[PDB]
Amino acid sequence: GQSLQDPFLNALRRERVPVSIYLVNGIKLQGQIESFDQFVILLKNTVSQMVYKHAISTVVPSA
Amino acid sequence: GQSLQDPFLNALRRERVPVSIYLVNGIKLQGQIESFDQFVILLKNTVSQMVYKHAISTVVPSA
Amino acid sequence: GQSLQDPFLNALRRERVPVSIYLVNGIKLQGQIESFDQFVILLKNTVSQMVYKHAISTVVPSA
Amino acid sequence: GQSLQDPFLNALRRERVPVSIYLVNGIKLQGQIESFDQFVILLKNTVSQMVYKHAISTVVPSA
Amino acid sequence: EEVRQFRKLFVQLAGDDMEVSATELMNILNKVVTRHPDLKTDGFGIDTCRSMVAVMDSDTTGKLGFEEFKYLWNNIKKWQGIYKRFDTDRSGTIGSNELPGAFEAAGFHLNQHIYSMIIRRYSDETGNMDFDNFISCLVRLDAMFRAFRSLDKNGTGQIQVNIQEWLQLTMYS
Amino acid sequence: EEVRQFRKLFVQLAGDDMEVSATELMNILNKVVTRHPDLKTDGFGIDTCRSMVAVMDSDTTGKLGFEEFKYLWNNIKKWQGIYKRFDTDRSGTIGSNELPGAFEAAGFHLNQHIYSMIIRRYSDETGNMDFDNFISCLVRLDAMFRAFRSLDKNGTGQIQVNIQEWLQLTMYS
Amino acid sequence: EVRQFRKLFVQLAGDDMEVSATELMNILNKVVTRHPDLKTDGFGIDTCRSMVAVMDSDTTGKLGFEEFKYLWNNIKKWQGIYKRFDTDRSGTIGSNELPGAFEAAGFHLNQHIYSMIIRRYSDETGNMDFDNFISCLVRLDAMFRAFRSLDKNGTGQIQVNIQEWLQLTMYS
Amino acid sequence: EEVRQFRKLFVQLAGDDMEVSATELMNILNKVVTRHPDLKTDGFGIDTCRSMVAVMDSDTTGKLGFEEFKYLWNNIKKWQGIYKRFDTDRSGTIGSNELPGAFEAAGFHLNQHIYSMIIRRYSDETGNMDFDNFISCLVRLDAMFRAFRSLDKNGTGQIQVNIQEWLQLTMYS
Ligand SMILES: Nc1nc2[nH]cnc2c(=O)[nH]1
Ligand SMILES: Nc1nc2[nH]cnc2c(=O)[nH]1
Ligand SMILES: Nc1nc2[nH]cnc2c(=O)[nH]1
Ligand SMILES: Nc1nc2[nH]cnc2c(=O)[nH]1
Ligand SMILES: [Ca+2]
Ligand SMILES: [Ca+2]
Ligand SMILES: [Ca+2]
Ligand SMILES: [Ca+2]
Ligand SMILES: [Ca+2]
Ligand SMILES: [Ca+2]
Ligand SMILES: [Ca+2]
Ligand SMILES: [Ca+2]
Ligand SMILES: [Ca+2]
Ligand SMILES: [Ca+2]
Ligand SMILES: [Ca+2]
Ligand SMILES: [Ca+2]
Ligand SMILES: [Ca+2]
Ligand SMILES: [Ca+2]
Ligand SMILES: [Ca+2]
Ligand SMILES: [Ca+2]
Ligand SMILES: [Ca+2]
Ligand SMILES: [Ca+2]
Ligand SMILES: [Ca+2]
Ligand SMILES: [Ca+2]
Repeated sequence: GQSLQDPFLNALRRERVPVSIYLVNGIKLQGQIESFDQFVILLKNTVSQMVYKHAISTVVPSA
Repeated sequence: GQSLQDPFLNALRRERVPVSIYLVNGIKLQGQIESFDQFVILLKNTVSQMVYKHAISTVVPSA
Repeated sequence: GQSLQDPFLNALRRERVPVSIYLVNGIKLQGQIESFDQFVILLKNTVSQMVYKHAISTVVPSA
Repeated sequence: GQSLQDPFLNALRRERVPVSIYLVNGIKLQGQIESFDQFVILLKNTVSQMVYKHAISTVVPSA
Repeated sequence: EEVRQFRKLFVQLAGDDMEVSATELMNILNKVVTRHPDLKTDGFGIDTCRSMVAVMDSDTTGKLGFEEFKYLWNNIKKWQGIYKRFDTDRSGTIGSNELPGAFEAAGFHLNQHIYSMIIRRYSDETGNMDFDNFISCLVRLDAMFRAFRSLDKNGTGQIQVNIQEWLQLTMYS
Repeated sequence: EEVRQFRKLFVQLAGDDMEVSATELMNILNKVVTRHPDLKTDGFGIDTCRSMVAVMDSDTTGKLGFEEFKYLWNNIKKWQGIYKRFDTDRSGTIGSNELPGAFEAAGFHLNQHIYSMIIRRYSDETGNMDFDNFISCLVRLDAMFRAFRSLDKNGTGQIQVNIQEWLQLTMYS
Repeated sequence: EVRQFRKLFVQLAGDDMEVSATELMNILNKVVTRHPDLKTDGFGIDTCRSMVAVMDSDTTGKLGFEEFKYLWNNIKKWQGIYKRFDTDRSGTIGSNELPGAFEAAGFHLNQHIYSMIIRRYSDETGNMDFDNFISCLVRLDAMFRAFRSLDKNGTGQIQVNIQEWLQLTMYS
Repeated sequence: EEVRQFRKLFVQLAGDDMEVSATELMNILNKVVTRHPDLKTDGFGIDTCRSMVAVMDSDTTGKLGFEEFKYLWNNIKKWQGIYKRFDTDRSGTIGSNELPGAFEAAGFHLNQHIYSMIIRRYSDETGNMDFDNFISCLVRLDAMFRAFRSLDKNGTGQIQVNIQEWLQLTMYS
């Protein structure tokens, strides 16, 4: 039902807000949410890379 | 649902684009997507190795 | 010192060649040799900092 | 006192033997001994770099 | 063959040295722009042209060889087409309301804070950008994205530079 | 407290909106340069002046308030004095043989490869730089050193930036 | 058929009982004249020194029996592929034909690598003759085997110093 | 500038496509070498010339533009001078006893085991290297040192490559 992930990611995607994605190993990826499904986020910076949600700790908006 | 992973990995496979696969411990594997299912990616470099998706953080190509 | 250190550091200083200074803990400092004595190197990047020779592993130019 | 290190380094230098120099933090440098004095070794690979003896653990040749 | 006609234009433009200088670029761009009276411009000036040569000069000869000029020229033709299509009010200029669509069509997905910074630094008091300013903005934006990509090897969205790389990427431009 | 006279000059130059635009800076620089026939120049153009305002615009108003203008003005008067002193052949231009002395006097101790890149980007086919190009080069060089200093907090000689910080620091003119 | 191979080897190798670059060139130029299907300006000495160098794993400067057998068996297999993937019967391998031929040889390469091979081995029409094709595959095979042996943890990345680098790039 | 001689030579060599192919390089090298019968040589062959073009072809056009040709031509002139000077027995060839001195003069200070590997691959059964073999060896050795230096940024004497960078740096020609 009241999934909070989809609205949150869609708002980042539509307004092209830069995000930091911290992985469970503490590494920081930065770019824009191009796309996402139940299991992955397509993150676009200079390449388009696939990030598994199971490897993410946090999505932090820049603004 | 699982609707973004297959297109993404199949495009890497078909065009034989080299990918970097970063594991949750930060280690980098490089080669070609030979194939994949719900749980694993067969990565080909000089051997053909089985990589568990649950141990992957990111799959970054070279476009 | 009395053979190789002074000529080496003076040549960096005179031609204003950028150097990497690696510390014994593996940290990399980059700038130009402003000056040096028996015990320290004054490194200039944006500030002028004093680097103890006892804490340096390597001085590596770019030419 | 340096009655064993000078002959050892001079033989590496004259025959242009590739050496590995391990630093006290475990990092490995490889090249040729260009030169050395009481306090430093000039190591040549593609750049010419100054390595402080106080930051060296071992000099391992391919002799 | 259409690539053969393009090499003929390059060789004519480049003259005695086999390279296109800032002044040769300025002269050919001011000629092309006058045959398109739909493109409002106070002209390409020498300093804008030195900058365009500088960011395209990947082998540091100070001038554009064939491959540097082809990349620039094909970008300018594509961006000319975008300028006309996204000039929805037919002002001959790109307004603040039009710039996001034009840059998106050029392949730059930027956030409003960056569009505001661009309009501040390239547009006039009415927030309108003329054709030389638009081309100059895109040449630099394209070069700065390419410079960032080449330094972002692990693809993390962050790069590390020392002062010499910083001066090369900020002054050479 | 003879800085009240300077503040009065600023308020006169700024007019109504109490800030100095790119156009107001261009007009006052072109006025000053005509009183010095010692300074060879094709004039300060709008693009060079928008660039100088942009790198000096610390509060992002798009124009120069008092402290931004004072810093820029004091730099321009000091660099004017250096230009004349290091113009040893009295050409009214700074030649490649004269540029290293002039930049050293301005407090920029750069290596030959950076001087060579500056001459390639700011000087003409004879390696001569006119006054507006010399001032524009130093305004940018000074700003790029200050931007690097402010991001190098641990003083390591290396800066880490994402694409938004990169575009903010590089998208100039 | 190992019997036939040892007879040929002894005859080809002569006194020093190894195959030099010159002996390899002479036997390859003899074989290729019996196949007017194979367009070639001939195997030259520099291509043959290169083939001996990448196959000379014991560093004698010439090919002993096992080095020659490995090379010879590769050449026979690749000759068969050359003819089969020459679809327009030009006697040469065109840019459109090269991917299929290399795939059949067991090299699954991306188009950017095919483009650089055609740039370096093919003529101004993007056609590769027989000596160029054999020379390309002997090197490609050797460079894959060298990479495999240095990629012990199977990460797709190897580390080399300047001596290993010069051994792998110059002795070729 | 008196680099007009170079430009004249390049334009005459390059013909219609205004770039120097492997075939055009082979033809000019075979012409130059016949003027010097003290350079023993069986000739520059097409495969050696494709290899020299490949390592010098920085912009991947498959042929040598002006700047790529100048770099190669200047190296060949310098190495021709070294060949004659280090041919101490006047054989017209560089013997195993001569090769260390010649390579040292070219700027390559290598150990005996590498000199032996070069002799094994580029010299004849008497350990003598003819002129085309010497130039071909130096063009490759120079390129392989430059490739290694550009990947060894921390200067540790060790390089890391994936299979595509490896194939790019090793497949020649
Ligand atoms: N893109 C990317 N993903 C990672 N996952 C872990 N480390 C990295 C890294 O350096 N880059
Ligand atoms: N040259 C060099 N010296 C070091 N000291 C510690 N780390 C390094 C390194 O990566 N390179
Ligand atoms: N010989 C040698 N010395 C070292 N010093 C630190 N690490 C090493 C190592 O692996 N080998
Ligand atoms: N193939 C491979 N998988 C790993 N997983 C963690 N480390 C490694 C490694 O070195 N190689
Ligand atoms: Ca020109
Ligand atoms: Ca150029
Ligand atoms: Ca409009
Ligand atoms: Ca304009
Ligand atoms: Ca990065
Ligand atoms: Ca005003
Ligand atoms: Ca302001
Ligand atoms: Ca002067
Ligand atoms: Ca000017
Ligand atoms: Ca820092
Ligand atoms: Ca034999
Ligand atoms: Ca052998
Ligand atoms: Ca064919
Ligand atoms: Ca051939
Ligand atoms: Ca590995
Ligand atoms: Ca030609
Ligand atoms: Ca080229
Ligand atoms: Ca001799
Ligand atoms: Ca020869
Ligand atoms: Ca390294």
